[PDB]
Amino acid sequence: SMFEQIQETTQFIQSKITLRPAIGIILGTGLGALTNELDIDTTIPYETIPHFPLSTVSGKLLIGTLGGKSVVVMQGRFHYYEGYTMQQVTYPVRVMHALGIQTLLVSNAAGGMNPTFQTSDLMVIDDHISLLLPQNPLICPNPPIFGDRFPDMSEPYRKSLIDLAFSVAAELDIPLKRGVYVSVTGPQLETRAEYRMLRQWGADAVGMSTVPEVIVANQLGMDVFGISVITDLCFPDTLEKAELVKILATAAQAEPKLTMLIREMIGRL
Amino acid sequence: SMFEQIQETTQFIQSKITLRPAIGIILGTGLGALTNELDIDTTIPYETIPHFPLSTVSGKLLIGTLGGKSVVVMQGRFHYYEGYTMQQVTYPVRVMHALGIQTLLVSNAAGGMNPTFQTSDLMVIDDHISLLLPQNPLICPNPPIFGDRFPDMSEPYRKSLIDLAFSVAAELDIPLKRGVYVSVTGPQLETRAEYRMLRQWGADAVGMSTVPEVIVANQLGMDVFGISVITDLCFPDTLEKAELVKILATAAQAEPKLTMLIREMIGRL
Amino acid sequence: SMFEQIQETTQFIQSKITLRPAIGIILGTGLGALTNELDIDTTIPYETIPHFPLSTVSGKLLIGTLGGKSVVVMQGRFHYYEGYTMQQVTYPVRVMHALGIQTLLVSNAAGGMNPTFQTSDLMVIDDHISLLLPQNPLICPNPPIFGDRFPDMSEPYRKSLIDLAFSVAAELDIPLKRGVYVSVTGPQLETRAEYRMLRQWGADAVGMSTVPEVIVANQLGMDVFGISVITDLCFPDTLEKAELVKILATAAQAEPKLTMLIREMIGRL
Ligand SMILES: Nc1ncnc2[nH]cnc12
Ligand SMILES: Nc1ncnc2[nH]cnc12
Ligand SMILES: Nc1ncnc2[nH]cnc12
Ligand SMILES: [Cl-]
Repeated sequence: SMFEQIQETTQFIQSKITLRPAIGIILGTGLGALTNELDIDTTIPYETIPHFPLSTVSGKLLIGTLGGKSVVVMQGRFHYYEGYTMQQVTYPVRVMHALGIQTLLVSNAAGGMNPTFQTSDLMVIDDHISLLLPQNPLICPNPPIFGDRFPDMSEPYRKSLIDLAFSVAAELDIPLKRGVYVSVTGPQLETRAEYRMLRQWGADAVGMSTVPEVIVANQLGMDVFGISVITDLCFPDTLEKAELVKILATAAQAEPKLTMLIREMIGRL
Repeated sequence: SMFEQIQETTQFIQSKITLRPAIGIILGTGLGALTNELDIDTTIPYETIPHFPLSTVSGKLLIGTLGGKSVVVMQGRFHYYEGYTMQQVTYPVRVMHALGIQTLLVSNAAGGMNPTFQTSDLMVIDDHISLLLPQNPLICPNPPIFGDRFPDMSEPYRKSLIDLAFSVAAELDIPLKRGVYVSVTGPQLETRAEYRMLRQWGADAVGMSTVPEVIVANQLGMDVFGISVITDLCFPDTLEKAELVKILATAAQAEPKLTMLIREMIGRL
Repeated sequence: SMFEQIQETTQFIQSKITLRPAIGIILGTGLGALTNELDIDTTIPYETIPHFPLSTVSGKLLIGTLGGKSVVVMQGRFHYYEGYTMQQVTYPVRVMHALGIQTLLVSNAAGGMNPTFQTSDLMVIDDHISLLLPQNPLICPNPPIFGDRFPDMSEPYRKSLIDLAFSVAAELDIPLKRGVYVSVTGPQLETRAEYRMLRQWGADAVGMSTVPEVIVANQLGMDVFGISVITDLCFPDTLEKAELVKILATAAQAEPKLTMLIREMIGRL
């Protein structure tokens, strides 16, 4: 079944690694610098991994040491706007679960709709809105092997990990924001009317990923921490043209702070 | 076509029954007690019915007498979160239509977002929000054999049936609420941010069913009455973990009142 | 690929035509009268066009002269509620692009939710809400041959074309409204609760088309102008039953003004 696929994937991964990570990190598009801070023990290209989706817009699974602990890092992820199903988008999370990963740190780039946000701000995700997503990764003809049929979503981002983020940030003098993330499919950016409405719904930041992974991670009983880099501002009255290159550059600008935050958080787990 | 399938299904059902019900009832998950009040003339397991979807999370069609009238009762229904298409979810409604059912009573369990609601409250559905549903049961390459191409939805829950509910409830001293139901796919429950936004949109109760059936029933010209059992409270500031067992228990608590209400309504039609 | 299909389609069209239109017009359902004002040089039934979707609820591509300029007119379009994929819905726009069309004028019928709107009003679309659409025409496994991967949507309806509309309308004494259009799938009309919520989101008019085309046109770098005929009023407190025949009749009522507006706009380009 899906269980047999996951077994095959994890068996392949276990044959390459000797570390036993209990922590996993999904790096957002344009946020690969963390891998430089990582003492890399094993590198596994996505193309070699059984049942992983082929050819992402290379993709690498890295196993090594960070903040004095064993971690697995996904460099590259699968996006719904690339034409992957939600099951493919979230397959790596199921794999991390079966590897024994208990804590998942997810980062992404997002548009800031909160008026106090500036480009390059780091925003801890304390909640999300998932209801715009057109396909749900939990819709399966059969009940789950692991977890509840109808998982509770009253705390999808674990409070202790949010508090830890803020503790570390205060200690390192990293300004840190928090708020509600809303997932859209993309790939087109949002209209002015859309930004206005999303803000009115209570969203602080909008992005094109992450939420499916967090849903699956919570259903599987993992502890999740999520963080957005604010790469562009989405104030509809003063909205200008956004450009992928500027978004990537802005993401890169914030990476040193993000890397430092994440390393020190892991160090403290 | 789909017409030929429906014929085959109804032909099979007609071969088992001798009653001529003009009233149909869809029982929500965790609300089977009504079948005890039913004088059952015929029992038809879902697994034996041509073109019905296989294996629900048994499923029975019961034909008998309730409130002095012939009725058909669906014990068990098909949910989008179980992986059925919207066409499969609503196929039983098309079948009831072709059987000659004119009045449809639909019940479900829902989360209460209206601050005056308490667990076990009965809420008459006076309107719904369907726009979060990711697939629409009316999207067909061919125009419908029965009904309008673009059906009006200014009164999806017939006023006379709502008034009747309230009349019966006052007479039996059953407290009765009313409000707007919003359908989500699930199967995960909603986040705090999601509950806040849904309430802000004007929803009173949120559930994972019913709306597709009501859309098809209205398109087919049937009279619909809908009622939710409030099984859990969804006030986002004071939200606690929900559990399937507690939701089912709460549903069961409300069933005697619901059964009494429904029997006396049917008695009065 | 999709590129080869488009080539085949355009090659077929080029073999029938001798004009070189740089302007394209998509006529909304119930708004065919513009073709009477058109000096028709070539008529191409949809059924003969390679890779066009078969059998619409005839369909014709007309090439001719209007407002002293060469134009292509789509009489008949493909709707998501008819069971076509979003790729099929927007294929004609890709074809117009490959024909060299730079300016696209799109018209439709819509329900008016702005309290100042009356039936037969013309409303220029100055922005849209696309996030209810369940499938996105840009979700492709491969990056686009033309355009950006993540197109900006800060100005999906070109300001100069909106200003031109208003200039022409003032000159011809045509009252003209403007506002935000929201796309829904249909085919059922909206409930009272839905009209209330859509208005609250900031929509002025709601319809069952157009947005997919505008997204693709903008991604392909075309200039878009959009206009709705308000065919029915959607004030939820005073909502009455809508009927397709009355909607079509109302659309027809507004056509002379719309045709005059469009001809004089094209004349001025
Ligand atoms: N404005 C935006 N909208 C959606 N996703 C984004 N990712 C980064 N910026 C974004
Ligand atoms: N809170 C809730 N959300 C969605 N569906 C439900 N069914 C019962 N309770 C529910
Ligand atoms: N009220 C309405 N809703 C959706 N689409 C429409 N097209 C015309 N009127 C409409
Ligand atoms: Cl709102």
